[PDB]
Amino acid sequence: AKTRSSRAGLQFPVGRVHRLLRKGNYAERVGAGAPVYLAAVLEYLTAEILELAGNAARDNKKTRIIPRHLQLAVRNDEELNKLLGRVTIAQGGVLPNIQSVLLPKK
Amino acid sequence: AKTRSSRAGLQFPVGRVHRLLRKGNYAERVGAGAPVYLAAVLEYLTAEILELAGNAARDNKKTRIIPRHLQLAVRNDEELNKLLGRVTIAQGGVLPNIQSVLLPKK
Amino acid sequence: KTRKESYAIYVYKVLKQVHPDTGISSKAMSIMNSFVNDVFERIAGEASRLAHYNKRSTITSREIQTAVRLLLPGELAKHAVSEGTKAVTKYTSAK
Amino acid sequence: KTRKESYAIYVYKVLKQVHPDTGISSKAMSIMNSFVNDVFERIAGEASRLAHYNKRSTITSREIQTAVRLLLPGELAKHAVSEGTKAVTKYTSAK
Amino acid sequence: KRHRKVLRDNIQGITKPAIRRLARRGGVKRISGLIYEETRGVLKVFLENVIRDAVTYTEHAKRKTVTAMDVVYALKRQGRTLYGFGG
Amino acid sequence: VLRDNIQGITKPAIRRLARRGGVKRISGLIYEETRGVLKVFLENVIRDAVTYTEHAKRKTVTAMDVVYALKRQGRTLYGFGG
Amino acid sequence: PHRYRPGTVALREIRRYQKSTELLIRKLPFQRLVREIAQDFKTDLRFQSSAVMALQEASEAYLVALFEDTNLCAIHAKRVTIMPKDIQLARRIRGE
Amino acid sequence: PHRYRPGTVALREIRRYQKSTELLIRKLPFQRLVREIAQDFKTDLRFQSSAVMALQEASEAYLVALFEDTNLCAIHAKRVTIMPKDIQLARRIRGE
DNA sequence: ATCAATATCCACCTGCAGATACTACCAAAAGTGTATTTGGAAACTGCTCCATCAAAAGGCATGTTCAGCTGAATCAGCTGAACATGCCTTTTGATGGAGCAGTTTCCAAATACACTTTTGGTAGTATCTGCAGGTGGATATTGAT
DNA sequence: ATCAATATCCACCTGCAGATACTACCAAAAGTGTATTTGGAAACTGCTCCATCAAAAGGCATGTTCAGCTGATTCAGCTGAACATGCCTTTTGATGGAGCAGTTTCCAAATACACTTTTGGTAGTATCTGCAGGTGGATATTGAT
Ligand SMILES: [Mg+2]
Repeated sequence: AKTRSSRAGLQFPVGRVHRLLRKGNYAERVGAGAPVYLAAVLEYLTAEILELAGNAARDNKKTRIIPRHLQLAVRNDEELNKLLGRVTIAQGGVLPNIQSVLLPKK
Repeated sequence: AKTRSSRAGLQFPVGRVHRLLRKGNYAERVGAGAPVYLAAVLEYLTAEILELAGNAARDNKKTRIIPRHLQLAVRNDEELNKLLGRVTIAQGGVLPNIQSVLLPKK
Repeated sequence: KTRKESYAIYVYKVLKQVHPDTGISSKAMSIMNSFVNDVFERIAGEASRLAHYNKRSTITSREIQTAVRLLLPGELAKHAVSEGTKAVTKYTSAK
Repeated sequence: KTRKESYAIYVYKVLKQVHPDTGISSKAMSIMNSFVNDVFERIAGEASRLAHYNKRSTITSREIQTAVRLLLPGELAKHAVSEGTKAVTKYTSAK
Repeated sequence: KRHRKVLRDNIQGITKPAIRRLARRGGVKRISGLIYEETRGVLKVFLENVIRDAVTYTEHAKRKTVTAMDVVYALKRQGRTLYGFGG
Repeated sequence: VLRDNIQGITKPAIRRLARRGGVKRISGLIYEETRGVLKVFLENVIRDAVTYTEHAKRKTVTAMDVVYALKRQGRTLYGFGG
Repeated sequence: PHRYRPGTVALREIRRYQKSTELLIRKLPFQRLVREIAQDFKTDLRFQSSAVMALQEASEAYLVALFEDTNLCAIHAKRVTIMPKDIQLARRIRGE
Repeated sequence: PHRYRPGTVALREIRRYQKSTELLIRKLPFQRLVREIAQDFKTDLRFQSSAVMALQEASEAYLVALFEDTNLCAIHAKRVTIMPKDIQLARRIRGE
C-alpha cells in the first residue's frame, strides 16, 4: 500500500484533503486530482512562509521560530502581506516603522 | 393541493426556496422549516425596501419606482444602508450632500 | 430556449400590498432581483458555516434564524425573526 | 478523548526540508495551522463558486487552479500553479 | 477576417470634463490640476483588477466572450457587489 | 474607589498602544475617544460570538465562538484554533 | 457680460450631478479603454454590451465614492481643493 | 538634575514597543470590560481563558493599526499630534 | 440698498417606449402519497478548566514645570475656475455571421459499500535545551554648558 | 567645543518552561477491490447578439483673464511631555464544582421515489399610460455698484 501523498511527491496529506473537501459541501462530487493539486498548493505556501520565517529567526540569533518571526516574514513580503492583508497573527507585533516627519532635527 | 407558501402565509415561493437551498450545497440535508423561514425573511425584506422606495417615488411625484428610488430608500435608512454597505445599485446616483465649509459666505 | 427564473412576480405581489397604486421599472426590478438573491446567498452561507461549525449536517429553521441574527442589524433582524417564527408556527399548524 | 486533528506534523516535515536546523514554538505552529485551514477554505470556497457558476457538479483540479489564480498574487499564484500541475503529473505518472 | 485596429492610450478618453463631473457628483468644489492624471491611474488599476478576474471566469468557462455575469462575479470577489445586471 | 470598567483601560496603556502604532504626541481627548472606539469594537464582536454561544446551547463562550466572530467581521485572527 | 465668481458654477454642478443618475464618462471611450486593458490580458476577446455597462456603473460608483473620501481628506487639511495627496491618503486608509 | 526633551522619550517608547509584541493592556481590567459588555446580550456567562485572549489580541491589533491611520491623518493636516478628529476621519474612511 | 443677467421653478402639453394585458402552450417544477433511513435530541456522567480568592508582585495616579506645538493672522504669488471660441467625435440604428447555448450520445470517471491496513493522535513517561532574564563594563546618545 | 547623566550594547551564565522524544495502543481514518452510477466532452447546429459600419447629433480642447486659495511666515499662548512623589491594583497560584463533552438510545424528521397536478415562464399579438423633454411664464439668485 502506497499513500497518495507519496505517489504525488508530497508531504501533505492528499487523503485528508480529499475527505475535508467531500465533507465541506463545496460540491456534489470531487475529482481525483483536485486533492493532489490543493495539497501541493498548501505545501508550497507553507514552505514559502517557513523559508522566510526561518530566515527571520536566523536574522535575530534564534533557532526556534515564534509568531514574531511569522509576522516579520509575512509583512516584509509584498505578496504574502497582500494575501494576508485582513489577517492578524496573534503575538506578532508590528514592523519597526516611524514616520519621517516625527524624527528630530539632525 | 395547497402550496406550501399558502400553508405558511407567504407570497414568496417556499418550493423554489427549498430547491435552491438543495442545489447550493449548503449542507447534506435541508430541514422542512428552513425554506419557510427563509422565504418569510426574504419577503419581509423586500417589503421593507418597497415601502421605503415607494415613498421616495412619492416624494418625487412619481408613480413608478426606478433604481434611484431604491437608492434613496436604502441610503436614507441606517439599517438597510449598512446591510447594503458594500453594494452598488446600478443607476442609483448618490444622496445630495454638500460639506459645510464648501458653502459660500457666512 | 431556456427559461430564466426570477422573483419578479413575488416582488410585484408584495409591491401591491404596500403601495397599491405604485409600479416598478424593469431596471428597478432587476435590482430587486439582485437584492433577493444576494441576501439569500448571504444567509444560506452563514447557516452553512454555522452548521459545519457545530458538526450538524442538517440546515433547519433554527440555523436560518441565527444566520439572520448574525447578518442583519438590530431592528431588521427583530422584525425578520418575527415573520420567520410566525410563518413556521403557521406552516406547522397545517398538521 | 476526541481526536483533535491538525496539519502540525505535515508542517513540521516541511520545516525540516526547508530549515533542517530550525524548530518552531507551539503558538507559531497554531498560527501555521490556522493559516493552512484558512487558505484551504478560501480556495475550496472559490472552487465551489466556480463550479456553481458553470453548472457543474464536480470540483476538479481545473477549478482549484482557477481558484488559485483568483486568490493569490501574481508570483505566488505562478509557483503554486506549477507546484499543483506538477504534483498531479507525478501522481498520474505513478501506477 | 481582416484585422482589428490598434488600441493605444485610450485612458485619455477619460477626459478632464468627465472626471470633473464625477468629482461633482462626489461633492467636490475645487480641483487641483494634477488630479486628472492621478484619477486616470487609479481608474486603470481598478479596471485591471476587475477585468483580470472577469476574464479569468470567461476563460475558465472556455468562452471568447466576457459576459455580464463574469463581471458581476468578479465585482463580488473584489467586494464591490453590483446589482442590476444578473446579481 | 468604585470605578467604571471602561476606565480600567488606562491612559498609560492607551499611550503604549499608540506607541506601537508609531505615535509621538497625543492630545488629551484621545483617551476617551479611544475607549469609545474599543467599546464599539467589542460590542460588535462579542455580540456575534455570544450569538454563536447561544446557538450551540452553551453557557461558556469558546475561543472558536470568538474566532468565528472575528472572521465574519473581517478580522480573521490566527492562533486560537479553526 | 456677466460673470459668476469662482465656486458658484461648481456648486451649481454639484447640485445638478447629485440629483441625477446618468453615467458621466462618455460611453464609447470607456468601452475602448476596457477593450484595450482586456486585450493586454488576453486577445480575441469579445464583450456583451451589458458587461461593459456593468464595468462602467461599477467604475463610476467607485470613483464617485473615492472623491467623497478624497474631499474629506482635503477638508481635514483645512483646504477646499482636492490634491493627489488626498486621494492617496484615502486609498492608504481604505486598504488599497 | 537632567531632563529629556519632550518627544525624546516618545521616540524611545516607539522603538521599544515596535520591537516587542507583549500585550499592552492589563489582563484583568480587560476581562471585566468584556464580561460587562457581554452581560448585555446574555447573563450568567463563563468564557474560556483563551476566548478572552483572542479578544485581547484582536482588540490590540485593531487599535494599534487604527493608531497608524490616525497618525497618517494627523500628519496629513500638517500636525504631529493625534486628535479625535483624526480617529474619526480614519474610521469614516475605513467604512466604520 | 438698487438693477439686471441668468438660473430656477413649475405647470401643463404631445410622443412614444416601456409597461401592462392577453391567450395559448408546456416543461419542469411542485405537491402528494407511499417505503426506508437516521441525525440529533434527550438523559445520564466523568473530568476538565473556569471562577474564586488569598498571597506576592510594580505599575499607574497625581502635581509641578515648561518646551515646543497648534492655530491665528497676515500676505503674496500663482493655480485653478469661468467662459468664449472652433472643431469633430460620440450616439444611435440597421444587417451578416461568429460563438454560445440547446440538443443527444456514451464512457471514463465518479460514487457506493465492504473489507484490510495504517497512521496520526493521545497519554504516560522521561528527557532535553533554547533563551529570557539576570551580569558587568564598554560605548553611544542626549542635553546642558 | 567639553562634560556628565543616562541609555544602549555586547559577552558571558544559568534554570526551567517549553520542546523534543518516548511507546503503546488503538480508533478511525486511509487504502483497496468490486459493483454501480452519472456528469459532462464530443459532435452537430439552431439562433441570439456581437462586431461592424453609415446617418444623426452636443460635448471637448484651448487660450485668456483674474478671483481667491494655498502655503509661507510670524508669534503667543496653552497643552501635552517629562518626571518627582505617593497610592493602590493586578498577577500569580491553589483549590472546589459547573458545565462541556462523551456516549448510548430510539423516533420524529430526513431522504428516496413514482406518479399526478400545478405553475411560471415565454411567445405572440394585444392595446395601454407615465413621464421625459418640450413648452412658456412667474419667480429666485447672483454680483456689480
Ligand atoms: Mg495592448
